[PDB]
Amino acid sequence: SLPRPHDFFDAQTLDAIRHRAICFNLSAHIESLGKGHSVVFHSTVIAKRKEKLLLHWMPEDILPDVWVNESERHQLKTKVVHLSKLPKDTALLLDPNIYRTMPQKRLKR
Amino acid sequence: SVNPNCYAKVMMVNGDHRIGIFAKRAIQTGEELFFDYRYSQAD
Amino acid sequence: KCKYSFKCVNSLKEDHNQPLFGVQFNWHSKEGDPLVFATVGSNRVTLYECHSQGEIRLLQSYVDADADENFYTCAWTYDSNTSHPLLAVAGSRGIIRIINPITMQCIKHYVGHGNAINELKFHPRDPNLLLSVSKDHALRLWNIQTDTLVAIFGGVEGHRDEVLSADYDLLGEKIMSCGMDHSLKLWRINSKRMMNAIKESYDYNPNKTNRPFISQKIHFPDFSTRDIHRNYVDCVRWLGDLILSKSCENAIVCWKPGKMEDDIDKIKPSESNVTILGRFDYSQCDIWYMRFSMDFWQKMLALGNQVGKLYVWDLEVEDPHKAKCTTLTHHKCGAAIRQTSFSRDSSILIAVCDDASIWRWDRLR
Amino acid sequence: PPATQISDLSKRKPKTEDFLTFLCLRGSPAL
Amino acid sequence: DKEAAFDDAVEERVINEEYKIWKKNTPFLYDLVMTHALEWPSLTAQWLPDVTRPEGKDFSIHRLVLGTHTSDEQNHLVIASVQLPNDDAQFDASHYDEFGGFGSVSGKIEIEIKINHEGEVNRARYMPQNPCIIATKTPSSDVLVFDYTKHPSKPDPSGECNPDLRLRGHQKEGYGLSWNPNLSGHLLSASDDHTICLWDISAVPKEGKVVDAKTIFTGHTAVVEDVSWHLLHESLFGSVADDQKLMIWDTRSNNTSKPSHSVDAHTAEVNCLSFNPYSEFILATGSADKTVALWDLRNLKLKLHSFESHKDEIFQVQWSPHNETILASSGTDRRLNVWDLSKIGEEQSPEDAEDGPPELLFIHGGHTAKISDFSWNPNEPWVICSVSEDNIMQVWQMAENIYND
Amino acid sequence: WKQRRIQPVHILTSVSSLRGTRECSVTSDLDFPTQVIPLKTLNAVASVPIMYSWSPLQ
Amino acid sequence: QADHELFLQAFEKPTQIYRFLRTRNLIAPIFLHRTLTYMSHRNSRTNIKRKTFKVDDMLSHLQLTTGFFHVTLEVLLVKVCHKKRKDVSCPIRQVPTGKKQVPLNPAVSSNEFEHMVKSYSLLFRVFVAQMTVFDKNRRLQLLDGEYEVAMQEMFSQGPTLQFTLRWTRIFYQFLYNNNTRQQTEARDDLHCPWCTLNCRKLYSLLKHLKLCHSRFIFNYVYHPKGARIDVSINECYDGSYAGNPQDIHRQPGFAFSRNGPVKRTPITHILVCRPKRTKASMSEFLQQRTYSSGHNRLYFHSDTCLPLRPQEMEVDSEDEKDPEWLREKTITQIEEFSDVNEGEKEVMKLWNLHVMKHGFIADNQMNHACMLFVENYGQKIIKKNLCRNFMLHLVSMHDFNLISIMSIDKAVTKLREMQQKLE
Repeated sequence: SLPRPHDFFDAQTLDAIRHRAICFNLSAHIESLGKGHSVVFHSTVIAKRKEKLLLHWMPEDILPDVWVNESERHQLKTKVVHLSKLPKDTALLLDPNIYRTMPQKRLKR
Repeated sequence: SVNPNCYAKVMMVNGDHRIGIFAKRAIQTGEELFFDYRYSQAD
Repeated sequence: KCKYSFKCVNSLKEDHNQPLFGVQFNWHSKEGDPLVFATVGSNRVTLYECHSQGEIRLLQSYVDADADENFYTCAWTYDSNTSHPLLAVAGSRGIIRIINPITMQCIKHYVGHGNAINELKFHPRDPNLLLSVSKDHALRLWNIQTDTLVAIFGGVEGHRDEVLSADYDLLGEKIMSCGMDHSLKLWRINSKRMMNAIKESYDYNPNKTNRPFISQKIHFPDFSTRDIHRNYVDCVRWLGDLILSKSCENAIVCWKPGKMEDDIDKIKPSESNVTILGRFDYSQCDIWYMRFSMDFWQKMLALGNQVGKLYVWDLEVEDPHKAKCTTLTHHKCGAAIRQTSFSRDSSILIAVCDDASIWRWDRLR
Repeated sequence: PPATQISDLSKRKPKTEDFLTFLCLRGSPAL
Repeated sequence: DKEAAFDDAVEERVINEEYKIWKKNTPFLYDLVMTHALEWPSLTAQWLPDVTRPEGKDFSIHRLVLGTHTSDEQNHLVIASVQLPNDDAQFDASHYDEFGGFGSVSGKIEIEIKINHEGEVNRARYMPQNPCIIATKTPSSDVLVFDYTKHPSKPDPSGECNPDLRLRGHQKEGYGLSWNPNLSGHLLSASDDHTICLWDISAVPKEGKVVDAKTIFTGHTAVVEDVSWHLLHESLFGSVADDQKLMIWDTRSNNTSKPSHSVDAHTAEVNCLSFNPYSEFILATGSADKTVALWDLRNLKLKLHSFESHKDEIFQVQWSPHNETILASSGTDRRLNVWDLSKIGEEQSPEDAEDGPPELLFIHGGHTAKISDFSWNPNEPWVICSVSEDNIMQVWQMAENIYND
Repeated sequence: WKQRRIQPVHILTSVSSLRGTRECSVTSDLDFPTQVIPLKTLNAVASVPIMYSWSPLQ
Repeated sequence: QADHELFLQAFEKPTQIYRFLRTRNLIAPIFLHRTLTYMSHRNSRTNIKRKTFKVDDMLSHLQLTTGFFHVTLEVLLVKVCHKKRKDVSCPIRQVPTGKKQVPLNPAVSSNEFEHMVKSYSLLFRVFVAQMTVFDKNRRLQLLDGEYEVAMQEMFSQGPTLQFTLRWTRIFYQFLYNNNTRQQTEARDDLHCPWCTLNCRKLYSLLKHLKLCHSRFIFNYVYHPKGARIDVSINECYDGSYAGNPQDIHRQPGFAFSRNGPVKRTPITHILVCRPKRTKASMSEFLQQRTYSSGHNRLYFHSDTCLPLRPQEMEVDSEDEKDPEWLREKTITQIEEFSDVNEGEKEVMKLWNLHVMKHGFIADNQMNHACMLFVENYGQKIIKKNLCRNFMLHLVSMHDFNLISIMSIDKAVTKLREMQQKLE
């Protein structure tokens, strides 16, 4: 019979997808400690409250930095958040391979 | 195919033999045609 | 005996480790610009740049292993609008890819061949004319500048079998095409129709007109012969006004069309008695699909050998083919050379084996 | 039986220095 | 830049793979899957209310107005003939092939009238009172009104057929158009020149080759991407532009610069606007802020359950006339997001919240390019027709399994 | 040939794994270090079924 | 090991491709899996439209401060926004402050902020300092309490400016053409390993895998303890280009570039006619016959392998009664005669070419054929002066019937005008 016409996907973008996935895993390890369905991150004490603390997370506009109590920070320094609950404002800035308009450069309107 | 949509019949025109291709059924627009090779020498 | 003496500088290898067919030097490079060449193999083409003092280096390597592709030719050219070197590659499936090593991006892809493209050559007067001797029992002339099929040589009495390679004259006045049908027919480009079609393609645009490009199918060549080579002929060239065609007869016979006195340009199409003058003879070179090449000044003609030996022919001297010339041997030559290429200046030549392992030589000068 | 399927299979898209150690850094793709 | 082209290629193949995946869930999500690719590329869709189901032909005579979006080859205006499976769909019936339940051979998508056009066709809004008159929007300053019956079929090898009604009131390219269901005529058109134009039409004078704009609504600073009337009440309509104001304009108010409703309703560009006949108060609007939000006519300052589910500019919203608590929205995200209010302000299982907002119910993902128009079927309850810029016109019905009891 | 020059082809060694993909292994047989170059993969094109040339006739 | 390593790589590559495709599906799914009528296990929310839409309304100061620990400094604001259509990147506006002669290793908050802007943040310079003032989820951050805010190079041991901040048993079997199975378990109850989907039971996973991951073919086999599911890439996988076929063979830099409008042939497709809307069956876990109409493909030119544009569909018959090579062969054969005269050869070539190019088969029209020579070639016969040869040839047909004496007279008189016109 006639074989598959042509694999339009993965002709050239397979390596770009691997690079993006490598960057994502190295930055967040969401596939390792994020349980696959949530964002894994590492926190550090950038700020604190004279008496709470600020376990700021490294990825900017990906895993938001929150404010927690001193004992609360010392216990749950790392917060794991589902991608479903991630904000929609910075999700687009998190990675450019999720949704970007292809033909919007011209025509469109 | 075993169920062609066309058939061949040779007709003698003006003292000459010329093969004419004829449709077996009402063929709708734009499909891939057929012809039973068993009719010809090369089946 | 010849007044030439080359010396090897340095070599290299390739990632794919596959046979390499298409190889030429960048003869279009002028003084000052370091010499470069190209080689092919598997689905990954590789370039290189080897400096003086016996040193070699690599610069680029493009892979096209998305499908089961394969490369056959690496014809060199250049783009007048950009003054950048170009490298056209084709084979296997039959897509003519025009790589641009400077920007490392593909430029043009060409479809329409019924089988694998076997050879490629460029028009000396116009760098935009590439001759593709396709395997579909025909030969094709493409116009890269306007992306049209200028002329489809073949028809009722043309290319009974696959056309392997076709060359150009000293000025490109006449075209000969060796083939697999024992044919050496000279599809001349001297008729007025060919020039008119070339001009039309020069001022043609597929967007402008709805109808396709009206190609010219040359069913009948301006001259033909079937008795010079007993077997199929794979390489052809134009030694001056004579013919430098080559077949599996381990000889590049230097014959002339017609009788011994009649002009080639005025030979009648019905002539059936050509005359042979001489042939350069060697041994252990009986394999098929190999390409030979002379220099720019025609004084040095070279052909590869499957054993590994290399030959250079001195043709600037008087008289027809004679003497014994010089044979070049390399310390690391074990495989089959598929294409040899000198430089524009008589200083540098590199042979390429069936592992994309270029061995570059430098003449004493 | 490498417990969770992710920890042994999804370590193929990040198949370089992004596996975050764990069983992925070990012989997860192989036996 | 090389990176931009690389990303565009990656996203193009990603969209292709997503569409190929979406094809497989056709039987388990919808009821009918009809998609016909117009010869002249699709840019608009509509639904003429003509219906006829003769005895022995269970299919109803269905007509839809397609578009023409090629560069320039004798630009046309295509009207195709479509069919519906009806109650006796005859899934197999040992006779599926035309099928025993509907037309499955010969005139499945047959063309009826193809009048030549001069330029592009943007909208295909017909007069619902008299389905014979069909309008068209062109890049020129004038709109085109045709008549598929008066104009002959089988166009000659020539273009720019005279439509006998050219409404020239605009200046720049037009992109919006809507008719008045209650009153015959009153075609409102919104263009890119920051204005919305009104043509009275109706009692068109004989040999009306030139028609001036009866009224012009130029109150939005930026380009109005769509203007739609209120389905329940014909004395008022709504306008919206890039200035982030899903305004509502009341006709015969003696004020063409200040809209009656000045609710911003967003912060970024807002393009779409519609209403609902059954839901006399529930509305919808598409926007750049990806925050299509229902609004109440009596209480519009407050925000209802903002269906924050889009991902970019939305160019089209509409609500189903058949039901009451169903709306829809499509835009540049090549998704026709169908809204639902009966689940607004309510909770559910965690998996239900993971799927999305409980209020949002359906989203159609069978497009590869930007959606330019979509419409429900007036006759059939769930049948939806949506078009994009990939030259694909689809007719489909959302599954009735979910809305049982 | 000597009428006009050409643009100097520096033949620069591309980049050093710009996309983080596989790199070339040019293991020079002579005593030279192996050169590494990212494999700049090129896009593919749709093929065509094989056939031969035929003579039109009526 | 050689073959083994190659097989491992050639199994990974399709598995890896599907992995990235599913992670993209994991990152952003396309359609709500709850609307799938068969996937009733998950998202079993209440379905009661009694809550009609008519009930819509009811239903729906800081005082900071010191010096670095190890100099005029300024505090700037860094703002992240939403990437709109006009601007590819999010606009950033900077609102810095003044400088003070703070001691080198020995503040009152302003109403700069207070919905286009996503968030408000402030960054110090002491010589840089980056902080996360506001979370991306509008969560509380940079709250009250004095802290030694460390300054990033280029509390902590690094330099800081002390500021008193205040308020405001399931078994999977991966396969490829039945090569070699795999052994992977499950994490969550009926969780899809590729993309996270907590199916409540197999009724939201069984056909979900097939109808949502078309790249794989699933053969559920059931397990005594749990559910056993196999995964293998479908060989056919008609996932090629699904748009305009004219962009498949376009030149690089223009293929699939979706630059602008392209003409295409009409096509009608239908593949979901009428689902039975029946209940679940176990035997289902243990023909399509799609409908197509019209021209849904790209065509080729007859002479060569060159593709035929849809604009070239008008006639493009490429059939000819007298092809050019036929005329050339006829001329060559006529001029190659060994026992013919020059005028005889010329007139014979003329008549043979006329007969081939006109394809006369009608016997009576053969008489009219003798007239046709006058219609077009009269100037050529006048110039070449071939009156005698033409007359002899015209006479040389009564031996085979056809024509008559009257036709001969008519033809001779008709040509006589041409010679007399020259005369």
